[PDB]
Amino acid sequence: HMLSDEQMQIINSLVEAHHKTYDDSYSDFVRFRPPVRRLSMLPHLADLVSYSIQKVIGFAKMIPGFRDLTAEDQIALLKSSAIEIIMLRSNQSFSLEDMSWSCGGPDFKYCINDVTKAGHTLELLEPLVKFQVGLKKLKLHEEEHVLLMAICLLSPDRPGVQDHVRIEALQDRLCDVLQAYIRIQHPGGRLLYAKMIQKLADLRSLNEEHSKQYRSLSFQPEHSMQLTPLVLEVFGSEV
Amino acid sequence: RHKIXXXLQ
Ligand SMILES: C=C1/C(=C\C=C2/CCC[C@]3(C)[C@@H]([C@H](C)CCCC(C)(C)O)CC[C@@H]23)C[C@@H](O)C[C@@H]1O
Repeated sequence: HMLSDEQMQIINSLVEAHHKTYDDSYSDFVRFRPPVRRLSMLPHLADLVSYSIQKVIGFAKMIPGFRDLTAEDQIALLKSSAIEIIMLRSNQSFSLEDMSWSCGGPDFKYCINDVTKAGHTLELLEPLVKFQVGLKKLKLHEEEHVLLMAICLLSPDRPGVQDHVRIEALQDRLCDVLQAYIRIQHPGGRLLYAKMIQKLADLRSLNEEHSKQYRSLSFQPEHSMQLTPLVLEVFGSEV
Repeated sequence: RHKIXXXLQ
């Protein structure tokens, strides 16, 4: 078999959508508040996350058929999934030789001790590194990484989603585009789809832990004041 | 006050 003219247009669009929303140069990073080596890294990492939340919103709008759900469904899927997409998209900067995200600048290389200086503990960070090293080891193609993000975003089993029936449909349409792609275009990926679905379930566990840890950070005015309006709105409890 | 999330529009 092969991919259909319609599934490939999904692939091309998702890929260009990721190309437009993910700057390989990382040059927008100097416009963030600097990184500093309690919670010296919070302003810089809050800035970094707030930026990539904006990118993920841009990615979503270009996912085939996202632009056609209720604006409320769009926001519910974006709020609940943003932190998982960010963890996903970030694999692109995680080098395994360094066990950090090196972002085109030594001021922008984030080791685990950096993220502790932004409020988080190993109960989150160590499962998170293991996720990224497991995901990097899967040596995904670009279309798989990008398909995996769109499938992650289009989960209908998140708090707030209304038209579950339809979100289910479009996510299923991408699961099958992906599954076809791996069968047809990836030599030696006879099990790879299943490895990717497990990575989605990983993401939920870390989302849970981040949420738990974020809530603790965001309930102290000392630290919430260092976040951004976009971060507070998205990772926040307000319905 | 006022959701950033119409950065949908
Ligand atoms: C973002 C992206 C990048 C790295 C993601 C990282 C590295 C630093 C530490 C991060 C940001 C984790 C932190 C636990 C996030 C904490 C957020 C907060 C402190 C506000 O609760 C989550 C993802 C990790 C760089 C580039 O990949 C853009 C991408 O998009």
